[PDB]
Amino acid sequence: DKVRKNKDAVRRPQADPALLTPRSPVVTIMGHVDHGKTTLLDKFRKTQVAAVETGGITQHIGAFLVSLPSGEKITFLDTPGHAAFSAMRARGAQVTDIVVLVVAADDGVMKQTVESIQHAKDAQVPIILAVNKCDKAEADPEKVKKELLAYDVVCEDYGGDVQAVPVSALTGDNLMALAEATVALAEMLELKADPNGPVEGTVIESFTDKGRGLVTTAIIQRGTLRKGSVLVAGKCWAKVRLMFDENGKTIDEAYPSMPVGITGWRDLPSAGEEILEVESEPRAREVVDWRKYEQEQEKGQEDLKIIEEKRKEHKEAHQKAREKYGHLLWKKRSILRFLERKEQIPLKPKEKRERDSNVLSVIIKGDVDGSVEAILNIIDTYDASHECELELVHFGVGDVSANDVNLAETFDGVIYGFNVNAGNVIQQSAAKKGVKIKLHKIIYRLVEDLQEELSSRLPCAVEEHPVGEASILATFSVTEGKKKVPVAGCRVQKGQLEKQKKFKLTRNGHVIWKGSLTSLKHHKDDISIVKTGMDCGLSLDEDNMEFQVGDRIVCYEEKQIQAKTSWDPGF
Amino acid sequence: KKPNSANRKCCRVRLSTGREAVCFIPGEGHSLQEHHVVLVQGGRTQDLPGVKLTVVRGKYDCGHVQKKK
Amino acid sequence: RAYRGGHLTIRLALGGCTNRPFYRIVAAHSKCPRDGRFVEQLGSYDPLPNSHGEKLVALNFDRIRHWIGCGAHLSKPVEKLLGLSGFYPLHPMMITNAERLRRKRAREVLLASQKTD
RNA sequence: AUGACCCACCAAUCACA
RNA sequence: CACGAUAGCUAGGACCCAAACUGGGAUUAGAUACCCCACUAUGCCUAGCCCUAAACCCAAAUAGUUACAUAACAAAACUA
RNA sequence: ACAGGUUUGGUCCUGGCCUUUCUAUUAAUUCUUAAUAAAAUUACACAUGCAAGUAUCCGCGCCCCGGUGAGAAUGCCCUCCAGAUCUUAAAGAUCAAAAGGAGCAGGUAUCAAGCACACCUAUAACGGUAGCUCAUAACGCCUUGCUCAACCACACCCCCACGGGAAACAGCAGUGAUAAAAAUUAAGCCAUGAACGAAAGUUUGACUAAGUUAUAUUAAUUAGAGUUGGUAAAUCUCGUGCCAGCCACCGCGGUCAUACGAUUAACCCAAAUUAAUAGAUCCACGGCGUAAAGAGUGUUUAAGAAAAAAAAUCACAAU
Ligand SMILES: Nc1nc2c(ncn2[C@@H]2O[C@H](COP(=O)(O)OP(=O)(O)OP(O)(O)=S)[C@@H](O)[C@H]2O)c(=O)[nH]1
Ligand SMILES: *C(=O)[C@H](CCSC)NC=O
Ligand SMILES: [Mg+2]
Ligand SMILES: [Mg+2]
Ligand SMILES: [Mg+2]
Ligand SMILES: [Mg+2]
Ligand SMILES: [Mg+2]
Ligand SMILES: [Mg+2]
Ligand SMILES: [Mg+2]
Ligand SMILES: [Mg+2]
Ligand SMILES: [Mg+2]
Ligand SMILES: [Mg+2]
Ligand SMILES: [Mg+2]
Ligand SMILES: [Mg+2]
Ligand SMILES: [Mg+2]
Ligand SMILES: [Mg+2]
Ligand SMILES: [Mg+2]
Ligand SMILES: [Mg+2]
Ligand SMILES: [Mg+2]
Ligand SMILES: [Mg+2]
Ligand SMILES: [Mg+2]
Ligand SMILES: [Mg+2]
Ligand SMILES: [Mg+2]
Ligand SMILES: [Mg+2]
Ligand SMILES: [Mg+2]
Ligand SMILES: [Mg+2]
Ligand SMILES: [Mg+2]
Ligand SMILES: [Mg+2]
Ligand SMILES: [Mg+2]
Ligand SMILES: [Mg+2]
Ligand SMILES: [Mg+2]
Ligand SMILES: [Mg+2]
Ligand SMILES: [Mg+2]
Ligand SMILES: [Mg+2]
Ligand SMILES: [Mg+2]
Ligand SMILES: [Mg+2]
Ligand SMILES: [Mg+2]
Ligand SMILES: [Mg+2]
Ligand SMILES: [Mg+2]
Ligand SMILES: [Mg+2]
Ligand SMILES: [Mg+2]
Ligand SMILES: [Mg+2]
Ligand SMILES: [Mg+2]
Ligand SMILES: [Mg+2]
Ligand SMILES: [Mg+2]
Ligand SMILES: [Mg+2]
Ligand SMILES: [Mg+2]
Ligand SMILES: [Mg+2]
Ligand code: NA
Repeated sequence: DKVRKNKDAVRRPQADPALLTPRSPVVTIMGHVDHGKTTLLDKFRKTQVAAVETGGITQHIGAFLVSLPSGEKITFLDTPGHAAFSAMRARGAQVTDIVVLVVAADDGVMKQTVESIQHAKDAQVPIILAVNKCDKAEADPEKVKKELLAYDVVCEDYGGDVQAVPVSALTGDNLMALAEATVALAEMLELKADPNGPVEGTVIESFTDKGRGLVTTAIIQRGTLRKGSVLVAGKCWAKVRLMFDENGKTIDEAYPSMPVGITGWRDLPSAGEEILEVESEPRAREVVDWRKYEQEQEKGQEDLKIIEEKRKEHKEAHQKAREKYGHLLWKKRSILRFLERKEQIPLKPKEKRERDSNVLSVIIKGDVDGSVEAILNIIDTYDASHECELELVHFGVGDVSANDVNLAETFDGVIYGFNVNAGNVIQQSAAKKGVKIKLHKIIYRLVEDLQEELSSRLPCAVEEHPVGEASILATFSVTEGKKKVPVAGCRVQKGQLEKQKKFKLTRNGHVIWKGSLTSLKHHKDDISIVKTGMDCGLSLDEDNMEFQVGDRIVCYEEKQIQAKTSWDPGF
Repeated sequence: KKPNSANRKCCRVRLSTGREAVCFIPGEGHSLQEHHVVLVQGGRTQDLPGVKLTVVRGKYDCGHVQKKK
Repeated sequence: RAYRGGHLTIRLALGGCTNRPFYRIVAAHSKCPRDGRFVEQLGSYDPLPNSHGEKLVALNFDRIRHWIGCGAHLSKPVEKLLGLSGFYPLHPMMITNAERLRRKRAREVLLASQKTD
């Protein structure tokens, strides 16, 4: 009687042969650590970002517009090298026409180059092999070509279509030939775009600026994006106030393949989301509403399964408790409910019950969505739940704010900032509330610190190592203060006995007792440490303990072993 | 309380005012874990002594009750 | 409220509702808000022509000249209104705008017989 | 010296055309 | 402002008899109670405090009326 | 209030709680189009743009409009007006600081005393009396814009702003944070107003006309929500079995549930409907033997009543 109309933005059908226009190439630059992606970029763009980058690392995807001498417009994507960012690279592979695979000469094909190969191969993207560091001493293009032949990438030398251009990034050796290689492959793909239709696009990175609010870096797939359009991405929407370019410039129009910063989002889009333009505000809200309703339905269903099980267990406990206990009438059920009378079930509603089990409550706040996702994948990797428990209470974009402090304060959390800030006020506030805010610009420092945190909470490993052993000989009954005290006369054989240490009693191989002496006394003197061959009188605090003539006694001491994290992150 | 019995599902919440309080979850069945944010409202539950708040079903992390499937 | 300076004035307050304007002719301090506090209400002017094609103006003449006599100042549109009524000579600007209007009608007449050709 | 708890009054017909 | 039962406090004096407390005896499952015996603080006098009572006739003071008029019970109902 | 439900085995009385009405915010669920009105979490921090100019040089304008409710029991109403400004010789007139007071003015008396808070002399000082406020609430503490053609206050903070923190949207838009709370980084000076100009005129995020939003009305193009034990309009068949759950209040669920959950039927509102929270309204010109309440006693003070007619006084156990 009421079926919800399906209204959501659907990516338009493929453009007609008539309106298809010459496009511009989008090129990802991928590969293993320190092989020179960013130095390539820098040299093309006449800029230095390899100098200014924090830690000399590329931690963020970025798009860059480059015009060449020939009039070639290329959009470059800079992908990070570390194993942590594998999510990012994947996204880069989806939005690209061409990839440039960078492999240094002195090293050759390695793990991240393999991963990159896999992403580009799975996304069905044309790839161009660029060997780097040919100005080096050990530079060997040939080795690299062989190792590439291993992974089913065929170089131009072997007849394969994959183009191999050896290049030195520092000296600018073959740069013209890589440029012309990309040019040729691009002219070969015959790339087309629809300028006239509405805007289909894709989100690179979404972050929050204090001045400009919510902002997204997005590469237009097709359509002209003009100021004042209405965009919809995933579960959130925007009207477009500014569309700006990375040097700060305000650009009035966006044409397909151009990277564009966008302003005016109501909520932050998930990085890697496809952007569809619509006709009005109310249309956009119809859409967002639909999508939310949909997700809530799916989640509701899974929840419905878990629930049904829980209440079927309860239902079974009820049927058991009722039928098994001999139904007659309900009042006689009340009376026959007295056959199982004492009911021992212990349940406490307090929140300090898990602290000794050593949970770790953790709040992540990163600079951009991509980064946050990276960190949460790293946390997904966590394999040891018997050791500690890694509990992510909250994650989000933007600098550390008052809400995050409070949140951490209730859960005894730790706030991990990443490429973000914490103002004075926030800091002193977390000082009052007993929260620690640890800020990190470098992702593996962050994960290190996570490990440090997990291990510091980890249960100290208790090891029992022996101190002394003494055999009982005679048993005495001594009267002191109107109390008969059993006294074990002992002869210390190997080792020594000390008063403060923990003791255990041994009967013919069995262990009878565990605990500490009440009185160790030797020849009318109380002596803390009896050496070897020394006779010592021993009175335990436990009166139930029987001392025979032939018993053995082992004095032991407990030393603490500090365990590190059982969790080793893959990266 | 005494005259009439069941076992009622409640949670403990911390509220934006910083005050921590027991609160009750309407409907049959629910999925709520620690760290979920909910929105609570003022109706007092008559059976439960002490429990003056109620989770709003259908907002944030408390979803509407799923019809039997 | 206490102001630094400014004079008594006869102006139009704008009452009305969107697209349907109405005016209360008013003697007010100069520095106070348009629709705000006033010293005395003087008249009303309804710009929209009514059922009979009349714009209704009301002027409390006695009080108007009492205030002019205390040296209140007139707004250009109140001036235009009084003048129209005949309680003041025509305001020069009414006359001039009339003339300009005539010359526009003339040049559109000629342009009409020039385009018709 | 004692003797779980719980128990009660809030709905109207038949017959004929 | 000046008083205010019993109990209670301070100091000095009294002491027949009564008596919290306590100690004995019964009783009882128990009996730190009721019942029996002893005995003390205290009840008395002088001086000073203390300011409490079911200090309740559970019905405010001062003038009046017996008209209108029954929630119940009680000591009838009411005016200023 | 025209009232209603609920104390008990029952009746009466007393006494609370709740229902029924009306509005606003928020939320849930639903949502077709117009018009009009209104637009509101934050005296926390603010990217960018704009919000004050005119004019033959001087000058004159430049929190005035607009913003906000932070502070303060502020204050309402009313005396009296220095000053500024306009006009004109003057006289007038508009806005009215300071100073005042017939009266009225948030809670709290478990805030009961304040501690110099008065007056004279006269010359403006010397000097002299020993006062002044307060149970008709002084002196404190808490909360707070308002009695609305409007008024009062603030203008980053240190009541103030020389200085010092430090580098200011509580102008329009925007944005972070924060909150249950979400309007355009828009167009024009065409009309009114304001500034300036002798003037044509220029400027003005005041404002005008628009944009956005079920917040409210209305109009039709629009059907969905809540409820059906009683109060209180309206129910049937299954499932469950003191479980799962429901309720504003009484209460419902223990195998024949009109009260849960779903179905059938119905009722009631309707582009809305429920829920939550704040209001509007609501207590005593009523009572005090037994229900909450006559303060253990008398005298006076302050304050009141006198409203017509008279009186003080004799066995007995005051102290
Ligand atoms: N000798 C030599 N050194 C080079 C060459 N290209 C880059 N390098 C050096 O390698 C280092 C890393 O370069 P970089 O641009 O950061 O590589 P990357 O792939 O972007 O590194 P990452 O972002 O994955 S961590 C730099 O210090 C640079 O000087 C080259 O062609 N020859
Ligand atoms: C105690 O004094 C000890 C006697 C134990 S031998 C049975 N001798 C010396 O210390
Ligand atoms: Mg790099
Ligand atoms: Mg928003
Ligand atoms: Mg029950
Ligand atoms: Mg409720
Ligand atoms: Mg929702
Ligand atoms: Mg209007
Ligand atoms: Mg017993
Ligand atoms: Mg009984
Ligand atoms: Mg006495
Ligand atoms: Mg005495
Ligand atoms: Mg004595
Ligand atoms: Mg005696
Ligand atoms: Mg005796
Ligand atoms: Mg005895
Ligand atoms: Mg005497
Ligand atoms: Mg008496
Ligand atoms: Mg009494
Ligand atoms: Mg009296
Ligand atoms: Mg009763
Ligand atoms: Mg009953
Ligand atoms: Mg009642
Ligand atoms: Mg809303
Ligand atoms: Mg104002
Ligand atoms: Mg104050
Ligand atoms: Mg004057
Ligand atoms: Mg004044
Ligand atoms: Mg305030
Ligand atoms: Mg101030
Ligand atoms: Mg400010
Ligand atoms: Mg100031
Ligand atoms: Mg603003
Ligand atoms: Mg300002
Ligand atoms: Mg915001
Ligand atoms: Mg609102
Ligand atoms: Mg929004
Ligand atoms: Mg104008
Ligand atoms: Mg003009
Ligand atoms: Mg403008
Ligand atoms: Mg219900
Ligand atoms: Mg049934
Ligand atoms: Mg009901
Ligand atoms: Mg039902
Ligand atoms: Mg409505
Ligand atoms: Mg009484
Ligand atoms: Mg009395
Ligand atoms: Mg008394
Ligand atoms: Na580097």
